[PDB]
Amino acid sequence: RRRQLIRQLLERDKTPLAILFMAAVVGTLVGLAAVAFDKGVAWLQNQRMGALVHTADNYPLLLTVAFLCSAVLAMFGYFLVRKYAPEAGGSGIPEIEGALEDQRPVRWWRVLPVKFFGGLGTLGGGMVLGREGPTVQIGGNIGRMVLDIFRLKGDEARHTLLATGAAAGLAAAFNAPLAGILFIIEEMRPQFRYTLISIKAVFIGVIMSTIMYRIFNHEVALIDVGKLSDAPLNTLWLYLILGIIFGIFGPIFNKWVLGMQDLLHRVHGGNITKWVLMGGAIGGLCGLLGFVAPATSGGGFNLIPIATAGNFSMGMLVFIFVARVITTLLCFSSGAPGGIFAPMLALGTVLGTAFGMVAVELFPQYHLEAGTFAIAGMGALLAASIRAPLTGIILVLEMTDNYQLILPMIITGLGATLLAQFTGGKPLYSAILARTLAKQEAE
Amino acid sequence: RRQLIRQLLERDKTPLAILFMAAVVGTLVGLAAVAFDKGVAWLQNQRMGALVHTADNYPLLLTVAFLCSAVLAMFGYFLVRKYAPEAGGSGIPEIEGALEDQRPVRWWRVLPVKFFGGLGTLGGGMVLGREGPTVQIGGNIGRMVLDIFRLKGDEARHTLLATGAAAGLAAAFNAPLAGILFIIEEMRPQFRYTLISIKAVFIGVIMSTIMYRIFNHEVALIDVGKLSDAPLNTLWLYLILGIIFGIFGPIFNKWVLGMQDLLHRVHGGNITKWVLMGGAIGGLCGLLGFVAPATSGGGFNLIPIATAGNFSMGMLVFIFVARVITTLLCFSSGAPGGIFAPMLALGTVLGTAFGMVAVELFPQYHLEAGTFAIAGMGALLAASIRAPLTGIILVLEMTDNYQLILPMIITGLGATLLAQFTGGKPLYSAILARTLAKQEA
Repeated sequence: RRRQLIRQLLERDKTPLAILFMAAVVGTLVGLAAVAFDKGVAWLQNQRMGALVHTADNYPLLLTVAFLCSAVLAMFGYFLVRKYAPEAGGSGIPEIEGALEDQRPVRWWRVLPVKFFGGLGTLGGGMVLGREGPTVQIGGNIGRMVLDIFRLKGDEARHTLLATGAAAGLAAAFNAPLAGILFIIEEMRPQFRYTLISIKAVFIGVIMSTIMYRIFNHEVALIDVGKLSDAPLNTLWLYLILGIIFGIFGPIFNKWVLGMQDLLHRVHGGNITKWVLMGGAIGGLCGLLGFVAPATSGGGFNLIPIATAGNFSMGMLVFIFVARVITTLLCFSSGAPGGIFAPMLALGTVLGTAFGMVAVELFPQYHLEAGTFAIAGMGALLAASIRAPLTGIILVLEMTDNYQLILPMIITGLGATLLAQFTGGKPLYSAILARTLAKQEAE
Repeated sequence: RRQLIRQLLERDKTPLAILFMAAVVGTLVGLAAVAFDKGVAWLQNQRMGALVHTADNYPLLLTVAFLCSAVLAMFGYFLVRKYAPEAGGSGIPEIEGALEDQRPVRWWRVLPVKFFGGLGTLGGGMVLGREGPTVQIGGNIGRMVLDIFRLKGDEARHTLLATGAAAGLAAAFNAPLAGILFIIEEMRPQFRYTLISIKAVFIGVIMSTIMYRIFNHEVALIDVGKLSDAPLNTLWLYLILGIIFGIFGPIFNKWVLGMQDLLHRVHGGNITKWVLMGGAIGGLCGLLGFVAPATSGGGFNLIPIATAGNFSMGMLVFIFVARVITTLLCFSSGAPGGIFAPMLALGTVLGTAFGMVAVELFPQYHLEAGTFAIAGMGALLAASIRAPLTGIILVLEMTDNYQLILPMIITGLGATLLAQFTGGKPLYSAILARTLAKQEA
């Protein structure tokens, strides 16, 4: 096979011009789509805010229209999914992951409006879910859409355009282009065999998508954390210890989301009415908690700078962590459309800060800043539960811009993945696609 | 399908034996990289002090400059030709071949040959990079412990050989991310499936970097400061720059390939004609490394100076031309040493050139030429080696100007696109092919 290789080597990186151009098209659309979605969620959270002021005196009445507004919006989200596109519930990343293995269908004519408006409700209602869930699955379907429209033929085009769509979706959700491309080549793409996903083309989509986001969302970062302090060599062992903590909690959190999928499935049994009602109950709880304790509900991007800056007490940190574990599980294991990335960044930050605080008092000779352990533990739950550390690290790096902490971020993130494996944990996205694939045969 | 459902549930369960050994490989590749780095620095230092010993007789001083680097070069070419011919040139294509199981990893030979052979060419101040030695060494270090502990399996052989190459790039630039990204974008078997545990490559890259940090902290290879931001209406200039790199990339690619040929006629394959030609080239660098140091050496020294715009346009053009010459002469001669570093310097200079023109044509954009230098810095890496995602993350890790990520990506991709469309080829893959085809003919 030496003679095949010599031929192959000389023919390396010559992606078909038709694929490159369409990748630029997919990226732009996924970009505009993600911006539109982001503008929609913001508007709804804003109306709900304005409604609570309309009745800002009668506290029991105000606690109600908080609930109902998010309850109604939640129900509308669960319903759009159950009735028109059941595959558009939950994260959406496992579904696009399956579509790359050619084992799941990309029904773009249905999921595009279902996910966009269904997620618009769950997110707009202030449930503990992330934007990447919608944007990635939408992005993947946008990729499939132009494939069918322009009738491009081949596995390369199908696999590529479906990949650049998912990548341009994650990148436009975080303003993180590198994390988007890195997600495709570490987690998304077919993991157990070869594939023809042109990386150069995945880039072009991610660029155009990011450029679209930059045109409509510039000047205001999702997470501003400032330039933190550096990390001395003799302080590194503290980050490994932190990673080991995430490493044994990761798999545990993984079981809970899986098990809570089951327990919540008994409440409705599969019935479209019991489910939608259960959704509004959960959704209504979040919009309520999003007024009496806003750190326990919502995406989580708001309490990240606050936690890093050490403006929370240890009592508040413990409270927020427990309360968010609950509302994260309740929201993601319910089947509502929405990703789990963003609330796992928040969970990781809080826990990291908690470790950072104890680290500060036990070791004043290290001159520690608890905000360094928050950034280190920020993409750690992504590492111990999702088991894609290289993506989670570059994601955090792209959002916090604290490169002088790259070693603690890596050391913690890897201690997470090591202990997640060694304690019998499984990739949450892959352990879901298997649960979905195996039930498609169980029945 | 039921196979997939089985595979999914068994995803990321890298054997603990492979993980532990990866930590060992990285540590060794780390220390080895550190020691190599300390060696090269020492020799460049001695030559410096010897020029002071005779800092009056200008003709005499121009000589002991030549000779010191000339002799050191000769010792380098000889160590390669006599004991490990595969340890000449970059060394990256060689490890790349090893991953395809199409080249042998003779670690018992290459380790001392490359370490000391590179110690001469680099220490002589030739236009070569540290990653050549460190990556190839790192791969063989990885192969070494595989053999020593007698680990069995393709996974172990493929992984340990990869973590070693990654941990060698990482310990050469203090760039852990670019190290891991290099394996999964360029190094690993590109046309079929493989069993390279990414988690294990990480562990090696960490421990290697940690070793580098223990002996080289507080002083960055490239300090450039925090540059200005890049407005949205300024992005088209970066695509234009990438287009320029995109057409020069393939051209430079032909020249390095062609100069390999022409320099092979001078010695014909003879070990003596070669080594003597080596000291001629190597002696030129140590000479040029005194009368115009910007035209010789790795290049990391003129990078901050160029970005800060402390060069004139006249000097910039000179430096670019004079470095195209001394880069080809050094890498196409077969001397041990990587071509990454001198391509970063080539990309920086061309970028600053484009930046300066941009500044005067567009005062309404309020431009800083140092932004185009950082954009163009990993552009030659993109248009010639054709690994843009690694080149971008490499520059990012070394310059720490993340607020320029869009220009860096737009330029880097405008390089790879035009490199393809103008019939260019991956220089590292266009070499492994040249080497594999002379093997079956």
